[PDB]
Amino acid sequence: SGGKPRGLNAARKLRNNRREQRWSDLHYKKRALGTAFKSSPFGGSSHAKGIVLEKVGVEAKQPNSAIRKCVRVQLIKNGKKVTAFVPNDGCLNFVDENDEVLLAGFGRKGKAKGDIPGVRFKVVKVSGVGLLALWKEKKEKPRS
Amino acid sequence: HGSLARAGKVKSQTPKVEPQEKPKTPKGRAHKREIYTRRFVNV
Amino acid sequence: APRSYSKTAKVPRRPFEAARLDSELKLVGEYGLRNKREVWRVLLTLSKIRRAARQLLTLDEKDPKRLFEGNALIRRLVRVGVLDESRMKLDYVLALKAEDFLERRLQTCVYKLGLAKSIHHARVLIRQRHIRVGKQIVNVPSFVVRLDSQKHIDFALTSPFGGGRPGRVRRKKA
Amino acid sequence: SDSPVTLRTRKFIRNPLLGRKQMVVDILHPNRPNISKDELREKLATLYKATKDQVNVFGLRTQFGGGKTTGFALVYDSPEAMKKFEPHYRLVRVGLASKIEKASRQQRKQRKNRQKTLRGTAKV
RNA sequence: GUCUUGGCCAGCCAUGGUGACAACGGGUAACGGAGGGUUAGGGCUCGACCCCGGAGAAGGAGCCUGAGAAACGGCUACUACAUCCAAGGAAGGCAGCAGGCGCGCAAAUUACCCAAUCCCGACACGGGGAGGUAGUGACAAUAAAUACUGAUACAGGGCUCUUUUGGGUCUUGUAAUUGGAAUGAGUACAAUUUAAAUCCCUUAACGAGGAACAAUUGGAGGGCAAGUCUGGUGCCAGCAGCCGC
Ligand SMILES: [Mg+2]
Ligand SMILES: [Mg+2]
Ligand SMILES: [Mg+2]
Ligand SMILES: [Mg+2]
Ligand SMILES: [Mg+2]
Ligand SMILES: [Mg+2]
Ligand SMILES: [Mg+2]
Ligand SMILES: [Mg+2]
Ligand SMILES: [Mg+2]
Repeated sequence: SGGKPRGLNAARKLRNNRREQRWSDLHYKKRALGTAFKSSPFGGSSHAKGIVLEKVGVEAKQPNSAIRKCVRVQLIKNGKKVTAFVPNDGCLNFVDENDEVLLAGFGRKGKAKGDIPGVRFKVVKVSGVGLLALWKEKKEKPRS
Repeated sequence: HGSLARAGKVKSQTPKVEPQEKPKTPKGRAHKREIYTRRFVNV
Repeated sequence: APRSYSKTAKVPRRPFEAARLDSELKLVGEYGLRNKREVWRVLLTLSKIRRAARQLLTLDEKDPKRLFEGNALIRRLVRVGVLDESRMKLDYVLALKAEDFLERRLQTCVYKLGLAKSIHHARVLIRQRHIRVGKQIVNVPSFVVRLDSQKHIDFALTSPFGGGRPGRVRRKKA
Repeated sequence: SDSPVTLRTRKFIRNPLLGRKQMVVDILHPNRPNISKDELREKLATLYKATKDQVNVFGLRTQFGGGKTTGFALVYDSPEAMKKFEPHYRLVRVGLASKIEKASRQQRKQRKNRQKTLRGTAKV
C-alpha cells in the first residue's frame, strides 16, 4: 500500500517519488547509470577479441573437484585483462600463448555460471576458427 | 588431483567406433508420415 | 520505399507441451503436411478471424462499424467454403476449427474429389505440375479453393494424364 | 505448331496525339512454347491491314504454365509517325534503324574531363 | 544597421529579470518527430538510418558573385595532416559513387546505363555514381523439393461361425519380395525479358534406383518431448542457463 498521495493535483509528487524509488531497481539502475559502458570489461558489446597471456587452472567450487581450464586474455579494444573459460574436452591444446581469440558472455549477464569461481567469459573462436569446429573433425587450425 | 597436463584425458582414451551405415531416412513431408504412423496408427 | 512484409506463423508459447505436440501431429499426418510451421500458419490465420469476429460482437448490433465489418468477414468465409449461407451472423464463426480450414486446401480437395488416391500422392501431384484449376495450373498445395472454383479441378493438358503425352520415363522405354 | 495462334485485343484506344493505336494483345497458343516478336508483328499487321513496319510490340510475358502470353502492342497510322515517335531503342531492336555507336560511359566521361584542361581550338 | 521587428548595436536614464511549481550548473554512449518492438487495461523501451524539419562538409573565422550561400566537387587567412619539385615555386579537402588503410564483434563491385522516376540547360536533340540494372549477400520476410504407387507374403483391429481346419480378403501397418508411372535441381537448341545482358516465366533433344541428386542443428534426470541399451574413464577428463552428474 503505502501513504502515497491521492490528491487530484499531486502528479508532480507521484512522478518525483517514482523517479527516486526507481533507482533501487537493480536493472534500471544498471541501465540508467550506463555501467556497461563504464565498468564492464567489454564496451557493452556481446563479444571481444584479445591475446592469450597464459593458461591457468581454476579449482571447482564445492561440491565439485576438478580443474577448470582457463586462459588469461588481454582485450585488444581497451587493454583490460580477463579470464576466459575454454569449454569442451581437450580444447586447451588448441589455445596457445600469444594467440588471438574471441570471447563472449558466459551464462547470464556477466555473472559467473556453474562451479567456476570468478570466470565470467568463454572462448568462442581461436585464430579465426570456431572452437567447436576445431574440437570436432570439421576445420583445421591455421598454418600460421 | 587435476592439472593442466591432463587436458584431453578421456577424449584420447576413448576407442574410435565407426558409425553403422543405414538406409537414408526420408526428409520433409515423408519423415512426418512414419512418425504419425508409429504414434497414432500403429497402436 | 520501405516495403511492407509480415509473418504467417507464430511459435507456440510453451515449446514442449505434450498435449499440444500430439494434437499438431494429428493434423500433420491426416493432411500430409510438411512441418509444424504450416500448422501454426493456419492457427494464426484462424485466430485472426476469431479475434476480429469477437471484437465486433462487443459492439452494438445497430452500430454501423459492426454491420460493415461483420458482413465483410462472412463474405470471405462463405466464398472460401469454410462457412455456409445459414451461419448468420458471427456466433457461428467462433465454432470454426483448425480442421475446417484444412479441407479447403488444394491438397485436400484434390483428394476429396477422387483425383488422387492418397493424400501424400495428392500433394506430390500438385507440386509436380499435374493438377490445374479452371484454365490455370496451380503448383502450391496451400492454394485455398473456393466453392465456386471447386468444380473446375482436373489434370493439366500438358501432363500425361488428361493431356496424353507420355512423360520422360515412358518415352525412355520406347 | 499445328494448333492456330489466337489473337485478342483489349484496352484498345485511338491516339492521334502520337499518331498510333494502343491496345493490349492476348495470345492463346496451346501446345507450343510461345510466339516470337517477329511472327507476332505480321499477324497483327495482317489483322489490322497494316505492314510489318507499321507494327511494334513492347514486351511479351508468358503466363505461368504456358499456353498464353500478354503484352502491349503498338500500331501506327503512317510509317513516318513510327520513326518520329517510337524511341530509338525500339527502332534498333526491330531492325530498321542503325544503332548509335559510341564509346564506353566511363571512357566518354574521361574523354570529357581531359577536354576541361584544354582551351580554344586546341580541344579539336 | 538590417529585406524588416527587436538590447541587434551606439549614446542617455532607472534598478530591475529568473528561482523550491527546481531557476542556474553538470551528464547524455542525446539530432527532434512522424514512427519500430512488446503489451487486457494502465505501460516499458528504441528511434544514426528509404519521409518532414535542423546542422556540417579536416577544425574556426572572413568574403565575392548571385533573387537566393556565410557555399566548401567557390575563394582568402591561421592550425593539423598531406602531394610534386630543377628547392625558385606549385597544388589539397570522399560524412557524393566505387575502392584502400586504420578501427573494431560488427557491414558489398575501383561493374552496366540514362531505358524506366524526375531534375537542370539557350533546351523535343544534351547532362545526371540523383536514379535504375546487374554482381556479393543465411539482415529480415513468402511460397516450397529431398519422393509416389499396385500386387504378393506376414501381423493387428473387425465382420458369420469359435466344427479354434481360420486369413476369408473390409481396413491399417510390417512388406529387407518386386513391377511400374511422374517430375524438377541441374543442363540446352529456341523463344521471351532488358538500354544491352542475367534470372524468373515458356519450351525442343538430355537429365533418378539408394553407391544415387545421400538435411542439418540441439537434446534424451527434473523444469521440458525423448534410453532401466552397450563400451571407455573413474570427483580425473569433463558436462551443467538453475537444481545437479
Ligand atoms: Mg484533488
Ligand atoms: Mg552524439
Ligand atoms: Mg553516433
Ligand atoms: Mg568564404
Ligand atoms: Mg565512399
Ligand atoms: Mg544423446
Ligand atoms: Mg530437461
Ligand atoms: Mg513430461
Ligand atoms: Mg549448488
